[PDB]
Amino acid sequence: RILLKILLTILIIIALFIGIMYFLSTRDNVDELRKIENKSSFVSADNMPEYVKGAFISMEDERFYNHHGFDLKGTTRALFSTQGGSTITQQVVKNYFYDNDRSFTRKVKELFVAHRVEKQYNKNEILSFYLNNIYFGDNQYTLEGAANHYFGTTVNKNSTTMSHITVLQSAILASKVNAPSVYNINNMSENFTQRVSTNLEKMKQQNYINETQYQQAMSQLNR
Ligand SMILES: [Mg+2]
Repeated sequence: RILLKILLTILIIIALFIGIMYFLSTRDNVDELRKIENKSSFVSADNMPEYVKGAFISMEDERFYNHHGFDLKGTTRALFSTQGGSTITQQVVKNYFYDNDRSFTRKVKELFVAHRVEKQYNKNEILSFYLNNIYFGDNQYTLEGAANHYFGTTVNKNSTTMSHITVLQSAILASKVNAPSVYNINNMSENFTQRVSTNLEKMKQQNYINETQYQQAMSQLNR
């Protein structure tokens, strides 16, 4: 009975470690996320055109609405298995709280917190937290701030005061979020335009846009 007393002491130390991690993640109070809706330029996802929401979903988390914070498939491909690996929920937790570090223990507590926001918030609210708290360069942390700043367009579908964000622009912004900081929307390199091209194929292949919109976007991309 030697191999069971060691398999046990190990199985418990991990469960003990995992238990502590929970308490560390607690909290980390997800109620805090509502503070994002106070931003001067906050626009909720439900008030954005569908291709805009889809520029981000197809690029970052194509099964966004299906999961409960953790995407197994996307996280296996992501496990250094030759567009991952964090779900939009995980990125929301990372951006709001762990604005600083990226350690293994932070990655485990990040999982606990993510589960908690999925529990507390609906998918639309979570998508709104995401789009309103990511870095798009030039000190822009909101999609609308970004859209205004780079293009002078808006992402509020209801808006009538400002021109509407194009398919290309939605794809530039979505591509920028996890692009290397070197990618500069003010002066796009070939690697950047290649990246958005991919974002566009995905939008088309997932039917957030049709062939026509896509071709028009690609065309605009190449001037
Ligand atoms: Mg994941």
